[PDB]
Amino acid sequence: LEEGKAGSGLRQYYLSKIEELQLIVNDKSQNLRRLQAQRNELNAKVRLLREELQLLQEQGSYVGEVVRAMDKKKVLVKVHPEGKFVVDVDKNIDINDVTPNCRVALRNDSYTLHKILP
Amino acid sequence: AVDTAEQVYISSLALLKMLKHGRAGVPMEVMGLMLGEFVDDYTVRVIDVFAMPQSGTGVSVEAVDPVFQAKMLDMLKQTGRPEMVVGWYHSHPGFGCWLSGVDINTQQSFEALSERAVAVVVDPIQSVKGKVVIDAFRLINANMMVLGHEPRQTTSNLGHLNKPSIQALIHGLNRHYYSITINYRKNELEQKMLLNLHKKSWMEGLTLQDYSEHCKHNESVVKEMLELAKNYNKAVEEEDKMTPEQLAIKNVGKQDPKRHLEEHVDVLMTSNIVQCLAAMLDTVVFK
Amino acid sequence: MQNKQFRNKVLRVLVKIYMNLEKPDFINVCQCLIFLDDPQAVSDILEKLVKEDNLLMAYQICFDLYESASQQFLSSVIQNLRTVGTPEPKDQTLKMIKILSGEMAIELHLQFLIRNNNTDLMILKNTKDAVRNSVCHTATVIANS
Amino acid sequence: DLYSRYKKLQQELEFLEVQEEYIKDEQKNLKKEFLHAQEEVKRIQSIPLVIGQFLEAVDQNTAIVGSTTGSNYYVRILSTIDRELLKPNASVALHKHSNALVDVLPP
Amino acid sequence: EADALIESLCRDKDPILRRSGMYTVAMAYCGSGNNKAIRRLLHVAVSDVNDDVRRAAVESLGFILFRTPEQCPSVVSLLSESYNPHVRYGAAMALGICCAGTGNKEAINLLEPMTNDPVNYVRQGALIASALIMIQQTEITCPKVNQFRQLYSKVINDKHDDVMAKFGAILAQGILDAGGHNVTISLQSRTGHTHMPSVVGVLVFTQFWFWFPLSHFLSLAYTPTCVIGLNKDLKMPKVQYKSNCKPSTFAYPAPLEVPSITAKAKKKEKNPARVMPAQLKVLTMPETCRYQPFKPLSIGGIIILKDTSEDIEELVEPVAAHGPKI
Ligand SMILES: [Zn+2]
Repeated sequence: LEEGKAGSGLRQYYLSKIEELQLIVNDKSQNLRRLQAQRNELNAKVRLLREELQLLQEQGSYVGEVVRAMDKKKVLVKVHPEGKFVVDVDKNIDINDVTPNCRVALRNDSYTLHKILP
Repeated sequence: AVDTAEQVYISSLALLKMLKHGRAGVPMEVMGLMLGEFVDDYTVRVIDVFAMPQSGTGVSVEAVDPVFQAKMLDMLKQTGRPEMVVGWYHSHPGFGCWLSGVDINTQQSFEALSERAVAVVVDPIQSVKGKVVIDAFRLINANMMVLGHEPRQTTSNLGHLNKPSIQALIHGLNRHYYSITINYRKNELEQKMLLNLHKKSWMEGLTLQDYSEHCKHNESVVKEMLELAKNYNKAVEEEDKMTPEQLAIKNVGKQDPKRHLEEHVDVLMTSNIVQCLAAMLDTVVFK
Repeated sequence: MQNKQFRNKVLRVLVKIYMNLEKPDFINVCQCLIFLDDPQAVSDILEKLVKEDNLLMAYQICFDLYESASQQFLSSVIQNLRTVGTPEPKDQTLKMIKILSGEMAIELHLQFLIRNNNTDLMILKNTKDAVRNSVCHTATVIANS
Repeated sequence: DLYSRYKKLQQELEFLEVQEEYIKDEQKNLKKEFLHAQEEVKRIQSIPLVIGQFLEAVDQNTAIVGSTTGSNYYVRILSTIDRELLKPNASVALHKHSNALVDVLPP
Repeated sequence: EADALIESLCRDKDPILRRSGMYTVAMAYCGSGNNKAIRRLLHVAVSDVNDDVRRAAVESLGFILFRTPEQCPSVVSLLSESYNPHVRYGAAMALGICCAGTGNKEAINLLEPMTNDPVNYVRQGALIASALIMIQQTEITCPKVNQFRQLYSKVINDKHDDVMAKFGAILAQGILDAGGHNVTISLQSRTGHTHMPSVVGVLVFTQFWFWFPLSHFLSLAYTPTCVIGLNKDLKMPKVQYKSNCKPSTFAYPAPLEVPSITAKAKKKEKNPARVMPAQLKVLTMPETCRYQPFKPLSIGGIIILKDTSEDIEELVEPVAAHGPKI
């Protein structure tokens, strides 16, 4: 016999070395695609900075200071002069966490709170 | 009782007329007319757009001089322009792209003839030079308030139409007052004429002209920028002199937003202008 | 990942072996006639059904041929079968006619699919809880479809 | 199986082969896109702008800024600027429209 | 044949027709007979500036590569989170079509980043791609509760989600509900040959994006899973095999109220029910079964039954009557 065990056997050994070559093409494809995921996420990150660019076009946002919380979920907030804008802040943030007589982060037009500030 | 899904075709003709008109977008209200042809219900194409002389009243139905309007229109008709008006546009600088009561009322009067009656606001004043975001706006019918608001089919492009998402104007004023999507068209004569026009706007005349200039500014000017390049390099190397102690202590977490690498890659890329232009000198010296 | 330049010939000569065997096998005549798609490789087996005079064996290969593997080759082989027969006369006629239906499959689909169905008020009531008159109104009825 | 593993495997050789020039195309194109968006966010930063004053940094990469008019503004600062420019009493300079900081000025 | 045609039309100035070269070059090249078109499909996917050909790109790649479930999501893995949202969405189409009818978890484990993103496109086609795999799947085999509940949370989250996202959400929820779990889809036949109107139904069904009433052509691809033991054309027997696995493992996820072996299988009178392709190796005909075909029922499909006894008591059962049907 001695071919499928020996001649096609070493042909299969050469196929195993070809699997080593596809382990080289394999791991090159791995690390080059991880580099590709890095550039995708970084260029995607400055693309998300272009998503922030509309909030750059917002001219920034103001500084709210709540002095009194109102029970109708419409919080009076002391603003910079010609302010005192009573408003419901954003729905993802509860009202009771916002403690009165403390400074917060407020958008300049939509008047939704971001966070409590020290 | 029917409404469809319309989409506005915008050429560069109308666009640069609104950009010359946006350079003519000084603080005062300005006036212009959009023209073209309506081929069906749910597609609309603009070609012809001109501007109008200002008045102290500003944008008004009284500002529209109808014999001057139709006079210029007929002078376009004796030229190669047999197109009806497709809408009227203007600029709203500073206070945002939305439309006042005068705007909605002269819109209400100018939509009696054309059922589509496109209204466009160009505002390059607070628009940056990075993006030229412009939108075409629409009037809803007041008797459609009982039913659902906009029975527009094919809701794919509305994901692109939520790009106007400023948190006061669009949905702050979106009731009784909606908008329409904008796509473009560019044929190959515009594409290659404008393309080689712009590449030529970045290239030279005979194009071999400014080459040897910077090849020989590598010998006159850029040598100073090469020494200063070595000064920023060595001026970082005095910082990286201290770094292997830090890397020889902590190795956990990163505290410096300064990277020291990609800047110096860029310094090498600027330094390779010498190498790339040396062979250019070899070609000029050859023949 | 054949280039078909040898493969169809390899198959049309590898179907010459089972006709020389004691029996025809149906997996090989399927798996050739789904690839080579040859009328000359079906013109034999359509008229071997008469020479074998066997009703039961033809019906499997007939049903998956009218099921699968072709449209216009089926439209050619059905009129190749139309010339076959009378222009066993009485039993071959019901064979060649009732194989070319394909609607017995549709009738059984209507019968088990008329008796296996499962609908729930949670899904459709959940759609009616979520329905709006403009966009998802068609999503509700396409889910119903 | 055993001798079929060869020619079965050759298709995996080809399918892993085809990812080579593909990852070449991605690695050549997306860095060009990276300098596209890099230069495009660079040309947002324009030199005519308003100068404010810094008051406090309440968390990382987002802070508050006293405007020249005295009204305090809440701006997420731009990511490229490091923590040296988070100095509390500083001569900060935002944009006139974007109102994000390019650079602070030496007093 | 059409290689010069499609390569000629690939250099078109028209982006629509540039998409149409790819949509066209799918059905010429299906079955992964071409390692050539993948080069220029991916090359127009990365290279081109217009996202129409880029979200239009990889669906033809699924249409050629439908033979292997394994090799697809590894090479759409970078495209899962791409640069633009459109290659993300077309990648959701590609994982939708390459993994349809299967049980490959390599598309499934990538859905958990796909289900949460600021873009409603990838959120919608994340649910569309999620709808195409979980069909005909039991929980005891594979952990699907996460995509069940995120599929369920959208029709209560429809207040705070996008209006087009919820459309693909509940529209995706009908896909599991399709036919009362009985009917499914398949990209290829029992012979390994692929069905033409299944491909037509799935690609035109992916063309619902531009025109939404075209999604009604999905029904042309509906492949009911059952068996056939029909002996004579007008005679119905009753055929009972047995399954070598647990009958509780294979059942229907019976919903809320809201006002180690089976002794035999439950498919009878041939009402054969739905059947997994993996159940076709655990089907067991009884040795005490009275009638038995000439062909060994080895894998599920269409066979006839042979009368082994050749006597009286064929056990004729009647037919139904007028109603919602004829
Ligand atoms: Zn004004």
